[PDB]
Amino acid sequence: TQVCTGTDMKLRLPASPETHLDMLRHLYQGCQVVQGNLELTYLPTNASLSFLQDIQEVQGYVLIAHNQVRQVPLQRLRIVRGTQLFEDNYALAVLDNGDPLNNTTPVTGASPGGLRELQLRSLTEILKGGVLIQRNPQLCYQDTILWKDIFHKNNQLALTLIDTNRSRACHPCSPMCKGSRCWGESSEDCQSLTRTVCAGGCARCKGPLPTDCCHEQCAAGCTGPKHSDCLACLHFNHSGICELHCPALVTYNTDTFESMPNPEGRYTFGASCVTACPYNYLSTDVGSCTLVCPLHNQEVTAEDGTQRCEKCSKPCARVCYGLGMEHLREVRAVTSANIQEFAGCKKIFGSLAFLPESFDGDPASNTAPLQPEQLQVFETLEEITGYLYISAWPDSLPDLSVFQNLQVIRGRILHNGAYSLTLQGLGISWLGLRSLRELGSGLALIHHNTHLCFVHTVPWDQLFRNPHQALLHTANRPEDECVGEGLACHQLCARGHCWGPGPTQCVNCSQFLRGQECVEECRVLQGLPREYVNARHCLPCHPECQPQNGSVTCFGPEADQCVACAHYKDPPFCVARCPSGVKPDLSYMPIWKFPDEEGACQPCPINCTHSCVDLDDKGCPAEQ
Amino acid sequence: DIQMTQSPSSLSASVGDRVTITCRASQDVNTAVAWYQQKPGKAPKLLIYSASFLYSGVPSRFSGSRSGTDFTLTISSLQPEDFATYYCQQHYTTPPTFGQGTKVEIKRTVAAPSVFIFPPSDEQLKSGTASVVCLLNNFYPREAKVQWKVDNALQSGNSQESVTEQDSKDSTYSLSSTLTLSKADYEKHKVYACEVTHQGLSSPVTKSFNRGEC
Amino acid sequence: DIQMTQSPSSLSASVGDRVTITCKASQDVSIGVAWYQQKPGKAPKLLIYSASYRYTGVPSRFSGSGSGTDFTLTISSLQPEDFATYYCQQYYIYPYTFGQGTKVEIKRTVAAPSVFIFPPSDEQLKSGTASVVCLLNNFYPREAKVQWKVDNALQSGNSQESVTEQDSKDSTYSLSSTLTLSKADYEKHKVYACEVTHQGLSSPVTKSFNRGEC
Amino acid sequence: EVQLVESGGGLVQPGGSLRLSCAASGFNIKDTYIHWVRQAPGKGLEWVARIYPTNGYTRYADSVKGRFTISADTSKNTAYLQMNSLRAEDTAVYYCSRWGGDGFYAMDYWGQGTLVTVSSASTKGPSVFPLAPSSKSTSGGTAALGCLVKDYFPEPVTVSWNSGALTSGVHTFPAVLQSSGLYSLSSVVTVPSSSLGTQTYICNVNHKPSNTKVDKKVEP
Amino acid sequence: EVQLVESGGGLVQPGGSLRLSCAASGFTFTDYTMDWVRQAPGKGLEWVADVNPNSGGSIYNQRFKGRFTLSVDRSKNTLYLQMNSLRAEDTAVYYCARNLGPSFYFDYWGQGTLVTVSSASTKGPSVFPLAPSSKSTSGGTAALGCLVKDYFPEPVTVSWNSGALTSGVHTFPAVLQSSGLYSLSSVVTVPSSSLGTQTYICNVNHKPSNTKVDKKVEPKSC
Ligand SMILES: *[C@@H]1O[C@H](CO)[C@@H](O[C@@H]2O[C@H](CO)[C@@H](O[C@@H]3O[C@H](CO)[C@@H](O)[C@H](O)[C@@H]3O)[C@H](O)[C@H]2NC(C)=O)[C@H](O)[C@H]1NC(C)=O
Ligand SMILES: *[C@@H]1O[C@H](CO)[C@@H](O[C@@H]2O[C@H](CO)[C@@H](O[C@@H]3O[C@H](CO)[C@@H](O)[C@H](O)[C@@H]3O)[C@H](O)[C@H]2NC(C)=O)[C@H](O)[C@H]1NC(C)=O
Ligand SMILES: *[C@@H]1O[C@H](CO)[C@@H](O)[C@H](O)[C@H]1NC(C)=O
Ligand SMILES: *[C@@H]1O[C@H](CO)[C@@H](O)[C@H](O)[C@H]1NC(C)=O
Ligand SMILES: *[C@@H]1O[C@H](CO)[C@@H](O)[C@H](O)[C@H]1NC(C)=O
Repeated sequence: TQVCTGTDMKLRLPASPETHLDMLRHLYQGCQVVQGNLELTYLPTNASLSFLQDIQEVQGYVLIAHNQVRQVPLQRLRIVRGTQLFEDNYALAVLDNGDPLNNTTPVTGASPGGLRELQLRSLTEILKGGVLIQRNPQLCYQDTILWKDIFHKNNQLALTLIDTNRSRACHPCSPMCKGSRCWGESSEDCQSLTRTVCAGGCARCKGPLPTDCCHEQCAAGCTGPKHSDCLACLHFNHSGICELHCPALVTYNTDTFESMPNPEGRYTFGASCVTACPYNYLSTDVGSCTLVCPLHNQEVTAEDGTQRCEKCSKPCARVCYGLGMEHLREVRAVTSANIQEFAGCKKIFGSLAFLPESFDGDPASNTAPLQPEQLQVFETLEEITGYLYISAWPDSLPDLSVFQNLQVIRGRILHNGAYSLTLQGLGISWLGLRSLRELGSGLALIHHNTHLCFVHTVPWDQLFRNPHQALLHTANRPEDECVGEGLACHQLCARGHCWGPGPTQCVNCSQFLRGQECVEECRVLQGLPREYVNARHCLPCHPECQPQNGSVTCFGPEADQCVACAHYKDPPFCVARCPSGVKPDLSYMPIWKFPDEEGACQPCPINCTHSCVDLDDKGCPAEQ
Repeated sequence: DIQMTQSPSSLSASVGDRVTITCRASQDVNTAVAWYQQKPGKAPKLLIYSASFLYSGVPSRFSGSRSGTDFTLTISSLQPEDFATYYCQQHYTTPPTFGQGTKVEIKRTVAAPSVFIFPPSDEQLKSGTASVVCLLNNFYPREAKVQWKVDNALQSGNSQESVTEQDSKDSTYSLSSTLTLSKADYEKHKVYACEVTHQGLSSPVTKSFNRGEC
Repeated sequence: DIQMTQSPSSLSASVGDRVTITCKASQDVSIGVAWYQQKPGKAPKLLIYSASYRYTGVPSRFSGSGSGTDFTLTISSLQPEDFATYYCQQYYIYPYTFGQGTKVEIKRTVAAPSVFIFPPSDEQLKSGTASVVCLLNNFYPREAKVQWKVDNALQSGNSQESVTEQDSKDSTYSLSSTLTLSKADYEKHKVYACEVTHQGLSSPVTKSFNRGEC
Repeated sequence: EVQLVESGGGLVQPGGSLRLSCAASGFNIKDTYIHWVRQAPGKGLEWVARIYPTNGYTRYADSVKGRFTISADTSKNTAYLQMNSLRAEDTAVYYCSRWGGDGFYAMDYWGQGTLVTVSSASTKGPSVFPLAPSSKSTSGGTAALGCLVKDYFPEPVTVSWNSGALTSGVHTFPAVLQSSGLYSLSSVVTVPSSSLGTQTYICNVNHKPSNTKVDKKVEP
Repeated sequence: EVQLVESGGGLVQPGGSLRLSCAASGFTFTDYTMDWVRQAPGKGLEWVADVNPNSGGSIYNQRFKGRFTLSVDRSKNTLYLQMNSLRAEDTAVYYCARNLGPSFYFDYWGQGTLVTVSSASTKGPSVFPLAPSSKSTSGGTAALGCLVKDYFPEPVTVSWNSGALTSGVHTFPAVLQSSGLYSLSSVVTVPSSSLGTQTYICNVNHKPSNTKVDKKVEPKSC
């Protein structure tokens, strides 16, 4: 896919270096349009950074901090849309990219830690925010840059905070450069001006000729003067055309505005017009893919299986909110207070964060650590939207066995804009999530678990959706001792897929099941009870079916399907005792029914309307 | 599966006659046989259950007897209301099985029907196609031919007929004959007739009328 | 153009009682009613949608009902916070029109008006205009209508009536009426009066103007 | 009292789907059975499916198996039969049926039955023609009049005379398929000779599939 | 917290042109078609128009079909009602509202902007006296007032003795005169004994004209 989603962490430290690097690689491998932000921090020396060569547009902001690599290749980047800004003031931040200036005495011929020189030969557009560059003890040429060309005319916030201190005598701009404002020493690094050398009123142009004026809806530079020739569409890119709005998906007559479907209708995703919304987003009637349905609109399962927001006539159902969704918005975790709202919550909206305080208490709030026998709230849960944070579990529980019916987790809300799961600070040994069969979006982290196996065996690929998803191993209990001790699946578990020890958890198994365990075989003729097979399930025969091995005892659930009743026949049913018959529909038992010689639960020939005390030897009420 | 083969579906009898209906199961059925009565255009209702016990509200004339796989529903004295289709349903296995129904008509006196002729109305004429209706009612037996005469000629291949079910009181039937003619050819002639020939008719009876004269 | 009407125009009622507001639509709408409450001078607040279900957070002191071509809002325990205008809107067909309004005011004593009259001030006479002012302070209810009598007859088009809102403490209805005339119009007659058709004082009262003394 | 209400009957097209609902009034469905049974026209009855609503056990006949489906709700206290992939043969009067709870398994309380017609034919409003008493269609002191209802589909068409208040000498007729695929009935009545001229007669034809309700007067 | 700050409302000539801007905040802008609903002075609500941000389409009442336009700037979360081809019956408060479901019942509303249309320039108010007499009043109560006349732009503030007599004083709402000039009264009831000595001053302040006028309403030979 050419569209990815960027992280959201600002200045927070990495969870792990050897995990952070792979996270960056998986998020930006082949991506061309970066929805969300773009963050590069604490990059070690000799960083690859090759995956960044093909990024062309950033929809959030660009952040670079605390780096020791001497060059970050971002040539093909063209436009930064500044939807959400860093510190609400900046869209391109580059700071602290050098040595801490403490000791770190370089050896002879050693390049000091710090970005040597910015190299961005195509970045010629910023639609909002400013520039923040400071504390770079090895940066060169940052001052000889005409930043008002890069900024957009609508971007009145042309505020730049630029620093010039350096510890190295920078080489002068090469003579081939014009205006002496060069990104670097090489001849091709001279800045290209597209806003100070254009015609009268031309926002962008190819060069200093009045016929070089761009179309009114391009972004930065143009190959031609037609809206299909923009280097980047300013507002919307419909099928290789730069337009102001995606075409409407409903046609209205000018007299009644009655809705008629329009085949050329397009939904809006970012700055693009898509015929059908992506997998995880929700299509609303107003024509935009989103994540949370508007008010009085509820998720409905579609015929083609998709999910879409539909209007409620009656009040919409009592959706059981989680955390951070509607009114438990800033609530961090689940105490013993909010947990009571989670009774009978088959579907939950929003996250479920679990800080250690939940199982370590808070004296100020008078909240004890939540009981390991307080988790019965989460038993009938079947769907969660958003992430599921975990940083505390009871020792009495050897795993996360609580969620036995959670089927779907969708990454509509990711922890840092990247993570849909997390398993850090835990002491658990496995998961036991036997029903989780879909993981909508976002990387799943399982971090700092010293007692945890069953991460090299879980079926990953069958849960993910996009190629951008990945799972990251860090500080996990070693797989070598996991295998040596034997914390893997068992034979019935198909393809070696499982979640924890014991034959209970298998995503699939060859043979049948009796409710929660993959079985070796059903019990049709041989077995303590008698079971018939149905969808590879061993449903137990009715008790009244006389167990007759060598013959099919029962042909289904009800009593009628017994081969031959053990005790008596009340046709068409098998009974242990031929029950006393009844005259009316409204309950009344005059007996009036006795078993026959072969068990045919015959009615009593005698009739006693007065309820004769005398009783026949067969049990019938004998007439007085 | 178990099959119920019933006695022949023609049991024309007069009132008071002892009438027997025979039901034979393909295999053994024990006594799990219920006789239901259903007049056409209504719902069946349990009338005798378990092959021996009369149900509440059922007159004592109805009775049931069992012998082997042969079940006999017996009516000691026939009644006009005792005309329906009767089914000896069994429930000895999972899918209950019914019979083909014993259409018990009523042996009555040979009834000569009443006859009527219906021309298209003025509005019906303005509709664009004329329908001539030859109507009979209350004829015993059912068998009765009807023919259409246009200028005293045979009219077959276009006339269509329908018959009512046996009356619950008269124990007779009623027939309608529709002759549909486009007004392009309906104006070729002036007098239309229909003739009826019934076993209760000494001679065929015809009714005719000269079209267009009100 | 569904002319969605409401009644009664005014609904005066004290605290803690039961009152009803009727909304009747021009045509038939299955369930398309949205009841709005508006304070005197601020944005409307949604109250009811689908004619029965209360909007989120709305007090349960009242809830509407109805369907088709009849809807109703019934107050169970009126409170001082619920003295405001109300409307209904049909969101079913083009072009989604609103109601017209029905106020709710606290009932109290039936106090008579305190009526005063004024002559035009000479500062206006030298300014080439004329204005005659009538004041009626501290009377209940708003039903009191003012008849501006000029000599033995009356006119129209020059009388502008300005009524304050429901007062805070006394909760009466002060009111003024202004009669605008040209400068020369003033020197045409002398008898200017304002009578009140009010259920306060038993008979309408005429107030005298101070001409010579002032 | 024990009453069963069946709803959902009406015209359907081949390959379509329909749903029938049996609601039970006067007794609790929690302790009995439910059998849906077809009535094929001109044929004997036929058993279709059984469901036990307390635990919702279902067993189907071999012929209709796979296509039909059944369910029930105890809280709403009713049963539903959803029929899919209908064929031409399933033209039938469907019946809902009960059982005696225990020790009694005769279908004591039946439904009323509803028509289902699958013919891939359009719906045409009935055309009414008042057949008035003429000078050549009388019988002594008994005068026969009526109303000819023509070209309606699918059957039936409920004809009422004086809203069904008077039933003397009433003889409705079965609908007969014409060459055009449209049925026609002739609601004929007989009245005393003196009866006419003092109380005119009205025929009310209702064809629900076309939703056509026509009142007409028959007078000299 | 959902909030729709309306702005751009100001005086505009008949048959004029204006661009109201409804800056939304507190909700995802591109998920709710927004509406413009005008409440005229002393009238029930109307319904002007609605707009869907993604398509940019507009649906309005027929009466304004050839005169009003709707534009969306999703970059700034704004919403521009381009009002054009004005008329006298256009003065209203333009509540910018949000559709709950795209089914034309609204929940969140703006404060509104009193778009006033008239060819009447800003004007200084006129103050006139309403002094009583020994016979103009009843009992121990006395009524005396000041009348503010022929001022166009709202509002005008009236005070008694610089606010020292806030007791039984009635100031009726302004009345629209023949032109856009307005007028209102401000009377007060006082004990009858105070008429002999207590001084009564009426202060009228008009900020749009920045004119403060004090008047004496004591009975002059009355
Ligand atoms: C870039 O320049 C130096 C580091 O290379 C940073 O400090 C600047 O240089 C000296 C050291 O603080 C300051 O001059 C001295 O200031 C003290 C203040 O009391 C004064 O007493 C001395 O006589 C001498 O003048 C200089 O002012 C200072 N620059 C600023 C702007 O404060 C500097 O912060 C680095 N970063 C920049 C300039 O952004
Ligand atoms: C606007 O949207 C259109 C699609 O609706 C984008 O067109 C696509 O752009 C990509 C990027 O250049 C093209 O991929 C390229 O293909 C060439 C030839 O196979 C290859 O050499 C490159 O390495 C790259 O993979 C893609 O073919 C093209 N699709 C089309 C034209 O149908 C367009 O880039 C978007 N932006 C603009 C400003 O038009
Ligand atoms: C990074 O690369 C340079 C030259 O390419 C090399 O001298 C240096 O040792 C590398 N860094 C490390 C940590 O090896
Ligand atoms: C298990 O896998 C086999 C083939 O690997 C497949 O045929 C079967 O349907 C699967 N069962 C389930 C329950 O996924
Ligand atoms: C079935 O098993 C039982 C014991 O469970 C045994 O007594 C019997 O002989 C077996 N065979 C038959 C036909 O019942």
